[PDB]
Amino acid sequence: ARRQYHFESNQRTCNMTVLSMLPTLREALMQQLNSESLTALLKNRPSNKLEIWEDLKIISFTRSTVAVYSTCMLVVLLRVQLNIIGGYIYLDNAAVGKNGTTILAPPDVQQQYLSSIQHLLGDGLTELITVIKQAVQKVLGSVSLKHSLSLLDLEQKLKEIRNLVEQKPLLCHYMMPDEETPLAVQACGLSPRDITTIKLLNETRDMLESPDFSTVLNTCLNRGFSRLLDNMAEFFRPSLSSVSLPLAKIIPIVNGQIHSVCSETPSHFVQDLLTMEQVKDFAANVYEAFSTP
Amino acid sequence: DRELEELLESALDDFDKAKPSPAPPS
Repeated sequence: ARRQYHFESNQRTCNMTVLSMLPTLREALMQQLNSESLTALLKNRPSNKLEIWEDLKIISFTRSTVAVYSTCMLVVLLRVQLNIIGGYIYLDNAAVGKNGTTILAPPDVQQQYLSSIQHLLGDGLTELITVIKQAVQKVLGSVSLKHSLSLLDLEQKLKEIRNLVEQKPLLCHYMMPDEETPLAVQACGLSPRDITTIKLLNETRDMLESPDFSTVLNTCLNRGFSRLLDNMAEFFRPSLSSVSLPLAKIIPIVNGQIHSVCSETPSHFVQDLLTMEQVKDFAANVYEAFSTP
Repeated sequence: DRELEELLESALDDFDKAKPSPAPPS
Protein backbone atom coordinates (compact mmCIF):
# COMPACT_ATOMS: atom_id res chain seq x y z
CA ALA A 1 0.00 0.00 0.00
CA ARG A 2 1.24 3.50 1.06
CA ARG A 3 3.68 1.60 3.30
CA GLN A 4 6.78 1.38 1.07
CA TYR A 5 6.85 5.18 1.17
CA HIS A 6 6.88 5.28 5.04
CA PHE A 7 9.27 2.29 5.00
CA GLU A 8 11.88 4.08 2.79
CA SER A 9 12.29 7.17 5.08
CA ASN A 10 12.35 4.89 8.11
CA GLN A 11 15.43 3.12 6.69
CA ARG A 12 17.55 6.25 6.57
CA THR A 13 16.45 7.15 10.10
CA CYS A 14 18.02 3.85 11.07
CA ASN A 15 21.22 4.80 9.24
CA MET A 16 21.37 8.21 10.98
CA THR A 17 20.89 6.41 14.28
CA VAL A 18 23.78 3.96 13.73
CA LEU A 19 26.20 6.73 12.71
CA SER A 20 24.96 8.79 15.57
CA MET A 21 25.77 6.03 18.07
CA LEU A 22 29.20 4.84 16.88
CA PRO A 23 31.15 7.52 18.74
CA THR A 24 29.54 6.25 21.94
CA LEU A 25 30.38 2.61 21.15
CA ARG A 26 33.94 3.51 20.12
CA GLU A 27 34.56 5.68 23.18
CA ALA A 28 33.32 2.90 25.50
CA LEU A 29 35.48 0.20 23.92
CA MET A 30 38.57 2.47 24.00
CA GLN A 31 38.00 3.36 27.68
CA GLN A 32 37.35 -0.29 28.67
CA LEU A 33 40.14 -1.72 26.49
CA ASN A 34 42.66 1.13 26.67
CA SER A 35 45.67 -0.11 24.79
CA GLU A 36 46.95 3.39 24.04
CA SER A 37 47.66 3.80 27.71
CA LEU A 38 49.79 0.58 27.69
CA THR A 39 51.73 1.78 24.63
CA ALA A 40 52.41 5.07 26.45
CA LEU A 41 53.90 3.05 29.32
CA LEU A 42 56.22 1.34 26.83
CA LYS A 43 57.18 4.68 25.22
CA ASN A 44 58.76 5.71 28.54
CA ARG A 45 60.67 2.37 28.32
CA PRO A 46 60.03 0.47 31.60
CA SER A 47 61.32 -2.70 33.26
CA ASN A 48 58.40 -5.12 32.73
CA LYS A 49 57.89 -4.52 28.98
CA LEU A 50 57.33 -8.26 28.42
CA GLU A 51 54.46 -8.22 30.94
CA ILE A 52 52.90 -5.16 29.23
CA TRP A 53 53.27 -6.68 25.74
CA GLU A 54 51.41 -9.86 26.78
CA ASP A 55 48.65 -7.59 28.11
CA LEU A 56 48.50 -5.56 24.89
CA LYS A 57 48.36 -8.80 22.90
CA ILE A 58 45.07 -9.66 24.57
CA ILE A 59 43.67 -6.15 24.65
CA SER A 60 44.32 -5.32 20.97
CA PHE A 61 42.71 -8.56 19.74
CA THR A 62 39.85 -8.29 22.19
CA ARG A 63 39.13 -4.71 21.31
CA SER A 64 39.01 -5.31 17.56
CA THR A 65 36.98 -8.51 17.90
CA VAL A 66 34.48 -6.77 20.20
CA ALA A 67 34.45 -3.80 17.78
CA VAL A 68 33.26 -6.10 14.96
CA TYR A 69 30.62 -7.97 17.00
CA SER A 70 29.15 -4.91 18.70
CA THR A 71 29.04 -2.83 15.48
CA CYS A 72 27.21 -5.64 13.63
CA MET A 73 24.90 -6.02 16.63
CA LEU A 74 24.19 -2.26 16.68
CA VAL A 75 23.24 -2.34 13.01
CA VAL A 76 20.85 -5.32 13.11
CA LEU A 77 19.37 -4.46 16.51
CA LEU A 78 18.54 -0.93 15.30
CA ARG A 79 17.02 -2.30 12.12
CA VAL A 80 14.75 -4.40 14.35
CA GLN A 81 13.86 -1.63 16.82
CA LEU A 82 13.27 1.06 14.27
CA ASN A 83 11.14 -1.17 12.10
CA ILE A 84 9.07 -2.40 15.05
CA ILE A 85 8.39 1.16 16.31
CA GLY A 86 7.99 2.46 12.74
CA GLY A 87 5.35 -0.22 12.07
CA TYR A 88 3.49 0.87 15.26
CA ILE A 89 3.73 4.54 14.30
CA TYR A 90 2.28 3.65 10.92
CA LEU A 91 -0.73 1.92 12.51
CA ASP A 92 -1.24 4.78 15.00
CA ASN A 93 -1.22 7.05 11.94
CA ALA A 94 -3.77 4.89 10.14
CA ALA A 95 -6.04 4.95 13.25
CA VAL A 96 -6.52 8.72 13.27
CA GLY A 97 -9.21 8.11 10.56
CA LYS A 98 -11.23 5.95 13.03
CA ASN A 99 -12.99 7.19 16.22
CA GLY A 100 -12.61 6.01 19.85
CA THR A 101 -8.95 5.16 19.05
CA THR A 102 -6.02 6.27 21.17
CA ILE A 103 -2.36 6.19 20.09
CA LEU A 104 -0.20 3.25 21.16
CA ALA A 105 3.25 4.78 20.51
CA PRO A 106 3.36 8.47 21.45
CA PRO A 107 6.78 10.18 21.67
CA ASP A 108 7.44 9.18 25.30
CA VAL A 109 6.83 5.49 24.52
CA GLN A 110 9.04 5.59 21.37
CA GLN A 111 11.82 7.13 23.40
CA GLN A 112 11.60 4.69 26.31
CA TYR A 113 11.40 1.75 23.88
CA LEU A 114 14.50 2.94 21.88
CA SER A 115 16.49 3.53 25.09
CA SER A 116 16.68 -0.26 25.45
CA ILE A 117 19.76 0.20 23.19
CA GLN A 118 21.66 1.25 26.30
CA HIS A 119 22.11 -2.40 27.23
CA LEU A 120 24.22 -3.09 24.10
CA LEU A 121 26.27 0.07 24.74
CA GLY A 122 26.34 -0.67 28.44
CA ASP A 123 26.28 -3.85 30.48
CA GLY A 124 25.91 -6.10 27.45
CA LEU A 125 29.05 -4.58 25.92
CA THR A 126 30.92 -5.16 29.18
CA GLU A 127 29.81 -8.72 29.31
CA LEU A 128 30.77 -9.21 25.64
CA ILE A 129 34.25 -7.88 26.37
CA THR A 130 34.49 -10.38 29.24
CA VAL A 131 33.51 -13.33 27.02
CA ILE A 132 35.66 -12.32 24.08
CA LYS A 133 38.61 -11.50 26.32
CA GLN A 134 38.38 -15.03 27.66
CA ALA A 135 38.43 -16.40 24.07
CA VAL A 136 41.41 -14.37 22.93
CA GLN A 137 43.20 -15.56 26.09
CA LYS A 138 42.50 -19.17 25.19
CA VAL A 139 43.55 -18.82 21.54
CA LEU A 140 46.47 -16.35 21.73
CA GLY A 141 47.50 -16.52 25.39
CA SER A 142 50.15 -19.21 24.98
CA VAL A 143 51.34 -17.93 21.55
CA SER A 144 54.73 -16.30 21.64
CA LEU A 145 55.19 -12.73 20.56
CA LYS A 146 57.77 -14.20 18.17
CA HIS A 147 55.32 -16.56 16.34
CA SER A 148 54.62 -15.60 12.72
CA LEU A 149 51.22 -15.54 11.06
CA SER A 150 50.40 -14.75 7.47
CA LEU A 151 47.20 -12.75 6.79
CA LEU A 152 45.35 -16.09 6.42
CA ASP A 153 46.83 -17.59 9.55
CA LEU A 154 45.51 -14.52 11.30
CA GLU A 155 42.10 -15.06 9.67
CA GLN A 156 42.16 -18.57 11.10
CA LYS A 157 43.00 -17.29 14.59
CA LEU A 158 40.00 -14.93 14.38
CA LYS A 159 37.79 -17.91 13.40
CA GLU A 160 38.96 -19.88 16.41
CA ILE A 161 38.08 -16.87 18.57
CA ARG A 162 34.63 -16.70 16.91
CA ASN A 163 33.93 -20.40 17.47
CA LEU A 164 34.57 -20.00 21.19
CA VAL A 165 32.21 -17.00 21.36
CA GLU A 166 29.39 -18.36 19.17
CA GLN A 167 28.97 -21.56 21.38
CA LYS A 168 28.44 -19.90 26.87
CA PRO A 169 25.32 -17.83 25.76
CA LEU A 170 23.45 -16.93 22.51
CA LEU A 171 24.35 -13.59 20.96
CA CYS A 172 20.86 -12.24 21.74
CA HIS A 173 22.01 -12.01 25.36
CA TYR A 174 24.37 -9.04 24.67
CA MET A 175 21.70 -7.03 22.93
CA MET A 176 18.97 -7.53 25.51
CA PRO A 177 19.08 -8.43 29.23
CA ASP A 178 17.39 -11.71 30.17
CA GLU A 179 13.66 -11.49 30.98
CA GLU A 180 14.34 -12.62 34.56
CA THR A 181 15.91 -9.23 35.15
CA PRO A 182 14.48 -6.18 36.91
CA LEU A 183 12.49 -4.21 34.36
CA ALA A 184 14.49 -1.17 35.34
CA VAL A 185 17.72 -2.43 33.67
CA GLN A 186 15.91 -3.09 30.37
CA ALA A 187 14.86 0.42 29.34
CA CYS A 188 15.41 3.89 30.83
CA GLY A 189 13.12 4.32 33.86
CA LEU A 190 11.23 1.15 32.92
CA SER A 191 8.52 0.05 35.36
CA PRO A 192 5.55 -2.38 35.39
CA ARG A 193 3.31 0.58 34.59
CA ASP A 194 4.93 0.92 31.11
CA ILE A 195 2.65 -1.72 29.55
CA THR A 196 3.20 -0.67 25.93
CA THR A 197 6.96 -0.46 26.26
CA ILE A 198 6.98 -3.90 27.89
CA LYS A 199 4.92 -5.26 24.99
CA LEU A 200 7.37 -3.78 22.40
CA LEU A 201 10.26 -5.29 24.30
CA ASN A 202 8.49 -8.72 24.22
CA GLU A 203 8.07 -8.54 20.46
CA THR A 204 11.65 -7.43 20.06
CA ARG A 205 12.74 -10.49 22.04
CA ASP A 206 10.64 -12.66 19.73
CA MET A 207 12.53 -11.14 16.77
CA LEU A 208 15.99 -11.50 18.30
CA GLU A 209 15.35 -15.20 19.00
CA SER A 210 13.86 -15.94 15.58
CA PRO A 211 15.99 -17.84 13.08
CA ASP A 212 15.75 -15.05 10.45
CA PHE A 213 17.44 -12.68 12.84
CA SER A 214 20.09 -15.32 13.44
CA THR A 215 20.73 -15.46 9.71
CA VAL A 216 21.03 -11.69 9.17
CA LEU A 217 23.37 -11.20 12.12
CA ASN A 218 25.53 -14.13 10.98
CA THR A 219 25.79 -12.67 7.50
CA CYS A 220 26.69 -9.26 8.95
CA LEU A 221 29.32 -10.80 11.18
CA ASN A 222 30.92 -12.73 8.30
CA ARG A 223 31.09 -9.56 6.27
CA GLY A 224 32.50 -7.58 9.19
CA PHE A 225 35.33 -10.02 9.84
CA SER A 226 36.09 -10.24 6.08
CA ARG A 227 36.28 -6.47 5.85
CA LEU A 228 38.43 -6.31 8.97
CA LEU A 229 40.78 -8.81 7.29
CA ASP A 230 40.76 -6.76 4.04
CA ASN A 231 41.68 -3.55 5.93
CA MET A 232 44.69 -5.31 7.38
CA ALA A 233 45.95 -6.88 4.11
CA GLU A 234 48.14 -3.95 3.03
CA PHE A 235 50.21 -4.30 6.24
CA PHE A 236 51.03 -7.90 5.33
CA ARG A 237 52.64 -6.50 2.19
CA PRO A 238 56.01 -4.81 1.83
CA SER A 239 55.29 -5.55 -3.68
CA LEU A 240 52.46 -8.07 -4.52
CA SER A 241 54.00 -10.65 -2.18
CA SER A 242 52.57 -11.39 1.23
CA VAL A 243 54.57 -12.08 4.41
CA SER A 244 54.07 -13.86 7.72
CA LEU A 245 54.62 -11.27 10.48
CA PRO A 246 55.61 -12.05 14.07
CA LEU A 247 52.70 -11.58 16.49
CA ALA A 248 54.24 -8.50 18.17
CA LYS A 249 54.15 -6.79 14.78
CA ILE A 250 50.53 -7.85 14.23
CA ILE A 251 49.34 -6.33 17.56
CA PRO A 252 49.72 -2.66 16.48
CA ILE A 253 47.96 -3.50 13.19
CA VAL A 254 45.00 -5.14 14.96
CA ASN A 255 44.94 -2.36 17.50
CA GLY A 256 44.33 0.37 14.97
CA GLN A 257 41.29 -1.28 13.41
CA ILE A 258 38.73 0.12 15.88
CA HIS A 259 39.10 3.50 14.13
CA SER A 260 37.87 1.92 10.86
CA VAL A 261 35.35 -0.52 12.32
CA CYS A 262 33.59 2.07 14.53
CA SER A 263 33.84 4.99 12.14
CA GLU A 264 31.03 7.59 12.05
CA THR A 265 32.78 9.03 8.96
CA PRO A 266 30.92 6.17 7.58
CA SER A 267 34.09 4.16 7.00
CA HIS A 268 33.58 1.89 4.08
CA PHE A 269 33.00 -0.66 6.98
CA VAL A 270 29.79 0.68 8.47
CA GLN A 271 28.32 1.80 5.10
CA ASP A 272 29.13 -1.69 3.98
CA LEU A 273 26.71 -3.10 6.60
CA LEU A 274 24.11 -0.34 6.05
CA THR A 275 23.82 -1.17 2.36
CA MET A 276 23.70 -4.98 2.55
CA GLU A 277 20.65 -6.17 0.65
CA GLN A 278 20.20 -9.07 3.12
CA VAL A 279 19.87 -6.54 5.99
CA LYS A 280 17.50 -4.44 3.92
CA ASP A 281 15.26 -7.45 3.09
CA PHE A 282 15.14 -8.48 6.71
CA ALA A 283 14.14 -4.92 7.69
CA ALA A 284 11.27 -4.99 5.18
CA ASN A 285 9.95 -8.24 6.59
CA VAL A 286 10.13 -6.78 10.10
CA TYR A 287 8.28 -3.66 8.93
CA GLU A 288 5.63 -5.53 6.96
CA ALA A 289 4.91 -7.66 10.07
CA PHE A 290 4.57 -4.71 12.52
CA SER A 291 2.60 -2.42 10.24
CA THR A 292 -0.24 -4.85 9.38
CA PRO A 293 -3.29 -5.08 11.80
CA ASP B 1 65.80 -13.38 24.02
CA ARG B 2 67.75 -10.51 22.36
CA GLU B 3 66.08 -10.88 18.95
CA LEU B 4 63.09 -10.22 21.24
CA GLU B 5 64.40 -6.81 22.33
CA GLU B 6 64.77 -5.46 18.76
CA LEU B 7 61.35 -6.88 17.85
CA LEU B 8 59.52 -5.15 20.70
CA GLU B 9 61.22 -1.77 20.05
CA SER B 10 60.44 -2.08 16.36
CA ALA B 11 56.77 -2.99 16.95
CA LEU B 12 56.31 0.11 19.14
CA ASP B 13 56.85 2.38 16.13
CA ASP B 14 53.99 0.60 14.32
CA PHE B 15 51.05 1.96 16.37
CA ASP B 16 51.07 5.38 14.63
CA LYS B 17 51.72 3.69 11.22
CA ALA B 18 48.50 1.62 11.58
CA LYS B 19 45.83 4.37 12.08
CA PRO B 20 43.51 5.66 9.29
CA SER B 21 43.76 8.61 6.84
CA PRO B 22 42.33 12.23 6.62
CA ALA B 23 40.31 13.83 3.71
CA PRO B 24 40.44 17.11 1.53
CA PRO B 25 36.84 17.97 0.46
CA SER B 26 35.77 18.54 4.10
